[PDB]
Amino acid sequence: HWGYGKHNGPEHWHKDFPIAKGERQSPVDIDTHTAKYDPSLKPLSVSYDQATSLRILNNGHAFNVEFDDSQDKAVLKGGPLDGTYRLIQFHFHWGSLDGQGSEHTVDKKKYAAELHLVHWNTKYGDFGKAVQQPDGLAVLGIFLKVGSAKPGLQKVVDVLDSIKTKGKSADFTNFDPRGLLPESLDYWTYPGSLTTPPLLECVTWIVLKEPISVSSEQVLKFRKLNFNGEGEPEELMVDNWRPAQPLKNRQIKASFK
Ligand SMILES: NS(=O)(=O)c1ccc(CCCCO)cc1
Ligand SMILES: OC[C@H]1O[C@@H](O)[C@H](O)[C@@H](O)[C@@H]1O
Ligand SMILES: OC[C@H]1O[C@@H](O)[C@H](O)[C@@H](O)[C@@H]1O
Ligand SMILES: OC[C@H]1O[C@H](O)[C@H](O)[C@@H](O)[C@@H]1O
Ligand SMILES: [Zn+2]
Repeated sequence: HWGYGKHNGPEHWHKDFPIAKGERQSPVDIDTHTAKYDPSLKPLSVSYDQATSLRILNNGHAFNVEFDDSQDKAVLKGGPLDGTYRLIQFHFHWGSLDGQGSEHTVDKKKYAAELHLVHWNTKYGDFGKAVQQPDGLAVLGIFLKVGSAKPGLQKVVDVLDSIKTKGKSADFTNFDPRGLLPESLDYWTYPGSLTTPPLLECVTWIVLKEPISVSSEQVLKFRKLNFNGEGEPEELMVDNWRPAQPLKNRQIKASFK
């Protein structure tokens, strides 16, 4: 199956997922000079006060922190969005070294990692129906650079030893995702896709301009995870990012003048 290596990575995905060559694929390079301020964007509302985290899982590609999405606890509204989008999970993409790891790029700059907070449009009732709609999902993307430690990330870092291999999970209750945000909510937005198979073109992307800073020690612990399962040859979980894809007939809009 699909992955990130030479023999199953992004250059091979199109053979089983032909939408990989589609008209609204993600990620993209964000040309900051071309992006245009959009006065029609409404204020963005990140409402995570009542979030209920449940579990953290190594799925063989990344790790996901999963949330209770049975009711409108943690939601994203406003900005480019029509209606309410419910948080279901977050995960990261990262590199083998600090000079790469992000999926989106900014004037071709690659960051050390990228956080994706994944939300589904409640008008469609469940995540599975939402991924059959052009406006089914909203992903909030946040860049990570290496500098000072991020206190709100440390609980994640310290549980990774217990989910080293594919298929392992651990309880992860009472985690507050607000500790992963930067100060500013200035953002760029465009219509795109999932960045992993099945590559479905259902996503409104909201990419924050301000990175968060994490320490070298924090990202080094991400790089100790394994793509493989227990009892199998060790393959370090690094470079789990898709490169930028063609922009085609799209425009990136900015929330800020
Ligand atoms: N890297 S991403 O934020 O675009 C992302 C989010 C969510 C999925 C899961 C799709 C499951 C389809 O049934 C896959 C990728
Ligand atoms: O425990 C993590 C978070 O859980 C949420 O349900 C609470 O409302 C927050 O105050 C708390 O920080
Ligand atoms: O026709 C003019 C319009 O062109 C579009 O491509 C831009 O998104 C708008 O901001 C502009 O007003
Ligand atoms: O909040 C996420 C997790 O952080 C720490 O690991 C706590 O020890 C644990 O109880 C909690 O579930
Ligand atoms: Zn992602």
